[PDB]
Amino acid sequence: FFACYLLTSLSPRHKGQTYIGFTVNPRRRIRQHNGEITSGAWRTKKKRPWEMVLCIYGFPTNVSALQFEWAWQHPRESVAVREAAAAFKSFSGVASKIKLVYTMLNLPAWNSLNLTVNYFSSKYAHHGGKSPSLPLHMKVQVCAMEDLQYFTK
Ligand SMILES: [Ca+2]
Repeated sequence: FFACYLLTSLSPRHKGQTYIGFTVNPRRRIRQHNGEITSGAWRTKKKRPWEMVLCIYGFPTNVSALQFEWAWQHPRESVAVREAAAAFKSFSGVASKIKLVYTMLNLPAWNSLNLTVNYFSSKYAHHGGKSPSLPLHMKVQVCAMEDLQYFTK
């Protein structure tokens, strides 16, 4: 199981700030960012509580997921993403990070992969409706953390 994920902060001092990362265990990872586990969350610990908005999984290797993570975090450096990124009005906030990742899922670098977009709450799924449609073999679902965890094993 190799995933990239998106958080958003519910801290009033950082409200709406996002975090993008790579993980093999989303439940462990959100617990780390929120301090329920005391590892893995230097700096992000200060912006609690975080919500995990979504993750994308199905990458065939850790390396394939890490290539996607790096481009999502650095769309202006990525060869694959930069032309699409040159047309974006904003890179800030959940709405922009989701529009960007749906754009990425349509690029040749990733659009042949058998990927799933997992929203952890219906709260965020409408952003996908305002983003470019995904390649038709990809899956979009709303699945809470407690249910997806069994599929990560
Ligand atoms: Ca690692």
